[PDB]
Amino acid sequence: GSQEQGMGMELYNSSEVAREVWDKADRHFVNNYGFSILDIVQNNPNELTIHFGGAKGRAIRDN
Amino acid sequence: AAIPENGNGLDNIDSKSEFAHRIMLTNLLRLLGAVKSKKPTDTRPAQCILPLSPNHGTFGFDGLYSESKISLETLFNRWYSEDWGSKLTVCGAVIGWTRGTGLMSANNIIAEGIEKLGVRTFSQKEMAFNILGLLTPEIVQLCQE
Repeated sequence: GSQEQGMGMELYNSSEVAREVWDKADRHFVNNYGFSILDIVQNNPNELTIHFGGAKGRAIRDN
Repeated sequence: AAIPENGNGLDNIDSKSEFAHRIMLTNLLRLLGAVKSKKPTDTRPAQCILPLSPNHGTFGFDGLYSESKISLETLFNRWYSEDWGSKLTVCGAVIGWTRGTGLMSANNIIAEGIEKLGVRTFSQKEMAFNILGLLTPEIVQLCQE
């Protein structure tokens, strides 16, 4: 219902533990699905292209 | 990118030969490294089609051309040994006898004699077709592997 751009970023910048949570999630998303949830939340792009090249990219494609 | 250097042996490795070596090897590797440094993702590698030569000093009097071309072959090993395997993928095309090009324009007349032994000489269109064959999805995946 509420997914405004930049939500949780004040906590992200202020607290180390929130940074850890967001960093773990972003790393997993980048490695297994090919996008950065932090980028999505901070910038809110209209379109996002995922590339499946390479071994990691092919693993993402199989995911 | 090559500049034409000719008549330069070991005793005449001149400013032209040094500049040519920069273009063909040093700034080539710098271009590849710059592309790597500016690549943000590990899932979209760039296939570097390296114009390797089969004649490493076989003809001589070519300045540092053979040095540059054989130095380009280290990228095959450095793909494994460095942290840019997922960013760049090496596809070394050992280009053969190409007709009409400056490097062998003086040997077009002997191209037929070369071919008479059951050997193939290539026109520019044929070479382009062959090198574009290295950009097929299958060879792209193979380079990525």
